[PDB]
Amino acid sequence: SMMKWNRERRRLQIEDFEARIALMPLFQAEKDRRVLQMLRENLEEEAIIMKDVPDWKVGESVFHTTRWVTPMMGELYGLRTNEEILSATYGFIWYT
Amino acid sequence: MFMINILSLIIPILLAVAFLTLVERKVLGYMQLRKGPNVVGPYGLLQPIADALKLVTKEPLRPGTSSISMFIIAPILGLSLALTMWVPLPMPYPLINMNLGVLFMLAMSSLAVYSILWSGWASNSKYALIGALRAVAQTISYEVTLAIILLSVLLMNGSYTLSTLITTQEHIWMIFTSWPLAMMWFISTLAETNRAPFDLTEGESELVSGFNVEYAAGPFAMFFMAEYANIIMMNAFTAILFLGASHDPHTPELYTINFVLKTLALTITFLWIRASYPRFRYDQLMHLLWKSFLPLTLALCMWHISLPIMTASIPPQS
Amino acid sequence: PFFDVQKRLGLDLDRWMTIQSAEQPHKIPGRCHAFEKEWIECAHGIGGIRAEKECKIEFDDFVECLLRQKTMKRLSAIKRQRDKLIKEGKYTPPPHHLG
Amino acid sequence: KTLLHKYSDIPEGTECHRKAYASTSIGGATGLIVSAYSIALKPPASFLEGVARTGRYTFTSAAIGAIFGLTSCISAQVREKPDDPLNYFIGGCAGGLTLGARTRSYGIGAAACAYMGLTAALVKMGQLEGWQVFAEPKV
Amino acid sequence: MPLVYMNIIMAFAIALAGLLMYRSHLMSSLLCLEGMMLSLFIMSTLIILNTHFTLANMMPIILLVFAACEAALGLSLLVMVSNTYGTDYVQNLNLLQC
Amino acid sequence: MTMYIAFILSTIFVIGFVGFSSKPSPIYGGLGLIVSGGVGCGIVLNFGGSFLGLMVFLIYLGGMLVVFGYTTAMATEMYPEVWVSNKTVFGAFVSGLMMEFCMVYYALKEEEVEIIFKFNGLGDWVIYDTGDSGFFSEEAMGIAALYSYGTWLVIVTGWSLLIGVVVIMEITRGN
Amino acid sequence: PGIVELPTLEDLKVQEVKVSSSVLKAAAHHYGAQCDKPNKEFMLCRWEEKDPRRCLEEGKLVNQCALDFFRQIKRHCAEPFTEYWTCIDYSGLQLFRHCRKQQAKFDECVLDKLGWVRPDLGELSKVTKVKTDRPLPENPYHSRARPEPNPEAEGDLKPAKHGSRLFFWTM
Amino acid sequence: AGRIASFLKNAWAKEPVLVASFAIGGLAIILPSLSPYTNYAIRINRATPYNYPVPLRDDGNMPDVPSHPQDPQGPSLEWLKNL
Amino acid sequence: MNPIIYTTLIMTVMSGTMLVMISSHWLLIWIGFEMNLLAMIPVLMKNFNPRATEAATKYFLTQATASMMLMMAIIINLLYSGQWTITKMFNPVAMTMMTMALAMKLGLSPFHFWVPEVTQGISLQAGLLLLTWQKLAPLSVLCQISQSINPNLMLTMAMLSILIGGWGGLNQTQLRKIMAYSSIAHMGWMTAVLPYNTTMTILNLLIYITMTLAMFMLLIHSSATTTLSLSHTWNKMPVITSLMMVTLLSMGGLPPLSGFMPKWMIIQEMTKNESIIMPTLMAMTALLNLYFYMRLAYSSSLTMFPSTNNMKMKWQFEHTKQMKLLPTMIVLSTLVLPMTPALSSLN
Amino acid sequence: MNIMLTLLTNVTLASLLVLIAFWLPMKFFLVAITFLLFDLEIALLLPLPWASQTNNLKTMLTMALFLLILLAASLAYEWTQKGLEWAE
Ligand SMILES: CCCCCCCCCCCCCCCCCC(=O)OC[C@H](COP(=O)([O-])OCC[N+](C)(C)C)OC(=O)CCCCCCCCCCCCCCCCC
Ligand SMILES: CCCCCCCCCCCCCCCCCC(=O)OC[C@H](COP(=O)(O)OCCN)OC(=O)CCCCCCCCCCCCCCCCC
Ligand SMILES: CCCCCCCCCCCCCCCCCC(=O)OC[C@H](COP(=O)(O)OCCN)OC(=O)CCCCCCCCCCCCCCCCC
Repeated sequence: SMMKWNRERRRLQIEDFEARIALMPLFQAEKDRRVLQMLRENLEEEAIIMKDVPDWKVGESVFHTTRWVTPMMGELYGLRTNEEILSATYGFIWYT
Repeated sequence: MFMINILSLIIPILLAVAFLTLVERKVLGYMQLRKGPNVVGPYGLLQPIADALKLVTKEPLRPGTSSISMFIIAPILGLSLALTMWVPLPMPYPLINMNLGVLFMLAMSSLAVYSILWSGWASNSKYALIGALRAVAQTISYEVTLAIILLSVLLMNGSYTLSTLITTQEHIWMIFTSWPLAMMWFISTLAETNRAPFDLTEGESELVSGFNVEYAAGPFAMFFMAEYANIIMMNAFTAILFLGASHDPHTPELYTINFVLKTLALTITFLWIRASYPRFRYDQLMHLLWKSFLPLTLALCMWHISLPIMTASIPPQS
Repeated sequence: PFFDVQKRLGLDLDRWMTIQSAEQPHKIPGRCHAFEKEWIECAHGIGGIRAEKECKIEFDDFVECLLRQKTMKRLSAIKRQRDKLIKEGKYTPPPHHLG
Repeated sequence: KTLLHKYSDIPEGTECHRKAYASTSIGGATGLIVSAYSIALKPPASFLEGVARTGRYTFTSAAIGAIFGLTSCISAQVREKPDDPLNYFIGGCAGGLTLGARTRSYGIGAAACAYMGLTAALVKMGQLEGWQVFAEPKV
Repeated sequence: MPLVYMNIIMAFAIALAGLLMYRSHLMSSLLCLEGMMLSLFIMSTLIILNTHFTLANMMPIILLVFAACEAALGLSLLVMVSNTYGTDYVQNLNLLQC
Repeated sequence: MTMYIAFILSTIFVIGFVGFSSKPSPIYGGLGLIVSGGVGCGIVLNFGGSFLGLMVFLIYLGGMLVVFGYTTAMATEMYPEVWVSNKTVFGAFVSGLMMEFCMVYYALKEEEVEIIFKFNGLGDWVIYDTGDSGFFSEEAMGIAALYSYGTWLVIVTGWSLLIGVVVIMEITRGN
Repeated sequence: PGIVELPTLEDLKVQEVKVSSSVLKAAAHHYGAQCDKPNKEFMLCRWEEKDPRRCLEEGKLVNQCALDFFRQIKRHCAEPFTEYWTCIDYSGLQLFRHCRKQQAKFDECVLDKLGWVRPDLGELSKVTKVKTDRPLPENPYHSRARPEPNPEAEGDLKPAKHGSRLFFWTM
Repeated sequence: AGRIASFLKNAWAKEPVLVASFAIGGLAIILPSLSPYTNYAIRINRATPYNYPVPLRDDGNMPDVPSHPQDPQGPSLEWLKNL
Repeated sequence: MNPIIYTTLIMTVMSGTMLVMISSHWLLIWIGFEMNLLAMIPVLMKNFNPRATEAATKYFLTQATASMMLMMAIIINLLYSGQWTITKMFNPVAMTMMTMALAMKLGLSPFHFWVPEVTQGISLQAGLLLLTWQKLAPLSVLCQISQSINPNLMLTMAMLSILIGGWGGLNQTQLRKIMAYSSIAHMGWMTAVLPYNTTMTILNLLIYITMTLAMFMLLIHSSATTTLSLSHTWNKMPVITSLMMVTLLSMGGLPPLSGFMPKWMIIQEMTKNESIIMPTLMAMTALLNLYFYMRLAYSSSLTMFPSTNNMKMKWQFEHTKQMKLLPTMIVLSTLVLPMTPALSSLN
Repeated sequence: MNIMLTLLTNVTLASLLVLIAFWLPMKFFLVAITFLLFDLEIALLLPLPWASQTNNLKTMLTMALFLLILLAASLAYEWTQKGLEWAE
């Protein structure tokens, strides 16, 4: 009985996962715009705050390569408020 | 409203644990041709209140040769984990949905031996030192079989997510698949519970007091609740592991009714064994596991890992 | 190794784990897989002396990736200047920083 | 090697006060090292005895450096020759006399001048020609 | 290098200092020996968990399984010297003078 | 407050290390490390190491240290000590926390601590990385590779632990 | 080290889907099996280009194509769709095994009004030969030049001239 | 064989415990090889997808990979459906 | 110790050390070190005497922390580099941690303090394993990471090794103690050129192992542990004492004996690297090794110390041990100097 | 958030329950070491449930029994050579 039920549950998993794979293309685009909207906000603020600092040009690279790098969250969400920082870093780890 | 939910989980068990002393002595008496407490209130229903209002007014006497820091902390963490055990229990919807609840549950179960350790040491008595010595060693020695039994059991279930237990156990009880593990699991608790024949932790008639030591009044109270709330816990842990139930999403009431009855039945069986059987001996206490339980548990675990691959019945948990 | 028995026998003993750009369970990338690919591919068949000076740009970008250090210096001074410019009351944070 | 740079940076035959104070620091620094080891391998009595042992070891080492730096530098000024290896010998071994002074032994003081002066002369040769004791791996 | 990394290595450093600062009890040194492998475990885990070195999660457990194995022999070593000297005091652990 | 949970856990880790490494009575020294093991889990858990942190709670913290508490029972000094019993242990405890306290002060002011290594005193949350883990639980599937990718590590773990039992009973054999 | 030029805020205004998870996952398979054309090459862009910034043009199309699929249901059996996705959310796992009857109702409606068949098991999990117009990047990682390897050792071995040559040893 | 069968029954009399576990380990270690389903288990394990099946650029002459998820071309796990 | 268990336990040390030289992963290097440590403790406790327990306790307490310190620089190097491959260390303080950790597993610097007593406490055969087989595993790591070690730190620790090792041997009585101090002096000799050239470190290893293993486990044949006890052996087996002097003179390194093999080749390499004060002082303190080497030969064969009447009993009997591989081992440790070009083979 | 909050409130109630009731009124070592070794070996096969979902379970299969065999083997040695039988 357990063997038959377990095989049915495996078929349930691939049924559940198949939905996720169809869902992922929309989420990838949503996160892509969300993350790049925020970095656009980040250096947009950077121009206003940092102009008196003598050679702090806005949006200086840190990596010598010109290839895109997964942005560190410390600058994505970092300039934001304290609350959304807390709900993001230890958000999945803490939600229970 | 999280704080009320925690209180709604802490209040009932304390009210249960005090009120479980009533049925324990009374059910014991009824399998001893007695009536149990029945003169204080309707059918004795007030004794739980009496003892809960007596060990809290008895003056606690600290031992002369003792450090009161250990003499106080040892009772506290003896009970505090027993209430924390109920945090990840999947009563329809568990309070905390720890994806590794079972390991978390075993972690605090291992923390219980520490309350055995300093409590025996701090009192600094010949009974206290030896009483601790046998008690903690027995509990840790039977924890290794506890770890293996789960490893065999949830291997068919999936990961250690206690919420998944209802999903896998949905057509037959898991005991019907691993009943040799069931007796392995149920009896192995009887020592960690400090319950029946594995009673050498305290030794009623020959060691006066063991795990609890002489800790009286205050320290006694939550030491009494320490391995009393725990009894309701690993009664419930077995009642969710093997003797599962059904869970309708639109009616979680049925799951609770089935869960409480099976847990209550297991608690009565604990009391059933409490006085019916004689008491083991510590040499035999270790003889039983390391020479009979451990070799048999190892093979059964070996059977329970191969079997899902024998029939392609590996779980979809991940 | 002192006696590289792995190369002679051809059996993989610990090379699978040596770097995080090798095969990983279910193709999970390391946090710095991109830079590992660049540094490793830069420095192969070059030796342990030439590569440390020649393939330095790859290492510097990579050595920043693991423990991101220079970019917090970027972030720390962002926080310092922002705090100073709000303590005396000149720069007003936009509403998008809040709800 | 901040202390070593502190000494060697001062040109020979000038700024004798700085050279002496640098000499005391180097002599002082090695005083702590030997005394800390002595307290470790051999457990002293109560702390006042321990610092008494520490004070003696530091005092001699500082004193040996102090007089050596003074005489090694003024000799270049007085003799108007800083390059000569003898400019370190005449003070390098006087430290041995200082060691004999604090230990009260003519034999150990004289023998230390025989050895320390030679080594102090050798150090001057090391800086002159380009000798290296911990040479980097070249071949 | 963030602060959370610092507090662990510094805890290792103070653990290292106390290990080799034997007081008159071998058990305490064995306890202070216990510090680093936990500090090593913690320090290793933050590095590996942060950088998503999936296969490297091996080593934290691999660190613990054998670094506790000396403690298995060390405790028996401690009870061995306490079966002939009757004491874990380290001042009597100097019979090898000559 | 909540934003400093990894920082607050890390400093409790240090004070727990200072207390037990200062060598009080061994049974008390175990407690000083037990809480350090307790707060050590929070750092691992907060970083996604749910299994590894919880694993440390079962073994070691709830495991081997029980034997340490066991060992200090029969093989104990006749007068177990306390930080009040001796003066040096009291001084060591104060020195460790003062050194820690002077250090966090340096970290909070300029975040440019250079001692030994070059540290940054910014918030603990920055080092995290952004990105979904899909359905595989990264850590959970990392150590599950013990039997798919472990290979050599498996036999050496088995052998050494097996050799862990030939050594033990041999040395405590009583000639 | 240079400029981190990134797209302005102008192009980051797409008609974002305003639905929730349950309604997203209620359709899922039908949406995946009817809007694969903008999903595949956009995801292929995500992998080949290895940079979010270069796939903004395909990023908006997939969201836009979602709307055409979504409002197509509204002109059709959306009432059975509402009953479905309002029964999925009630389960905490968002699992289909407890909403089989509404699974049928959505399927039977969409079967004839539109014709979107139910994707069989494993059909979505399939590598596809998506047609694309963009050329593959010459170096997706923007890798720089490669150091020239040291010259290769060659030449037939010759006996060591005058033997060992170590001190006085000969032969 | 007579003494060996006697010894095995000799074991079962003075102890029933470790003989049972030795039997359990004995079977559990040997059936894995004598199995018509362990091949299915690895096939089932690999069948479940955790990552997106990254599409490949269509350069023509791709025989087996499909263009639509509902195209018949490609691997089918129908063997699991009746399983 | 049951011979089957004793054979297995030595095999684990055989396996543990072999694992280090065949591992390409930093963890696996630390992996075998812990197994090797885990297996020697019962071997040292062969007689279960209180002195043996003292030696085992000292060895464990000085080696377990070194393995713990070993792991410390591994993660720090991992922290700053992210690779576990056995290569150069890309962070300075890690390797500064590394060299001290590896050395104190061995003992050259003040770290060396455990070597004298631990050798004395354990049995003579047990002393052999600690002193002729435990010096390969740490040297295996140092050979692999020799590219970038700080020359200042390594040479200073090598200086202190030969200087402290030779100096303490002069005032030693128990032949086990002279063995430890002789080993400490020679370990600095072999590791001094380690930053410069690795081939002549392994040269010293094979050369030192052969003479040390031969003259240790020949001393087992004499069944003596003190200078007076070794002195008596001239009457019983004068050939043993005569062979004892040959390896003792080889031990010092007097040409044409093969014990001058390392000392010659080391001075050649350090001179090639313009380091010339370093060898001369290195050669000078080697005279200290010869002095107690010569003193032991004085009491062994070069003179005749008084014997005992009861020792006439031993003349009627004979040894039972088959001195496995002993006779050939003196030959290739005192006469192999003309085979000097064999250095290139080790490369 | 909820995890340590639950721990905090549980500690407060337990601590109060005593305060309201305080102010108002070789063999043993040998088995323990064997426990530590077996308990430590137990940590090896704990991640087994996730390990049963790999794509090469054959290598997972045989090596998992290898740990269990060695637990059986280590028990066997500690069994026969007196060992687990307690000293007298
Ligand atoms: C293909 C098939 C695969 C699986 C097949 C598995 C084998 C067949 C089934 C075998 C039996 C089941 C497993 C073994 C169980 C017994 C283990 C054992 O050691 O037994 C002998 C042991 C006694 O063994 P012993 O001590 O006489 O001999 C052992 C060997 N020597 C002597 C060397 C040590 O039985 C017990 O210990 C009895 C229990 C003692 C504790 C007191 C409480 C008992 C309460 C009983 C009533 C309640 C039961 C509740 C059950 C659970 C409910 C949820
Ligand atoms: C050009 C730059 C430098 C300029 C300044 C010159 C150099 C620094 C000053 C001189 C340093 C070397 C001379 C020795 C200094 C230490 C002397 C010392 O410690 O004396 C105390 C004591 C002697 O007496 P003791 O052996 O204890 O016996 C009697 C006990 N009641 O001895 C002891 O307690 C210790 C044991 C004896 C001495 C051991 C060796 C100590 C010196 C090591 C080398 C130092 C080299 C310094 C210079 C080069 C490096 C910078
Ligand atoms: C490089 C520098 C020098 C190095 C070597 C220095 C060696 C001596 C150094 C001084 C030693 C201490 C003082 C003397 C100690 C004497 C030790 C001893 O045991 O003496 C007594 C002993 C008695 O002799 P016995 O053992 O009975 O054996 C007799 C021969 N069968 O005597 C013996 O045991 C001695 C046995 C000698 C055996 C000689 C065998 C000769 C073989 C000749 C083969 C010829 C082949 C010719 C081939 C021709 C064609 C090519």
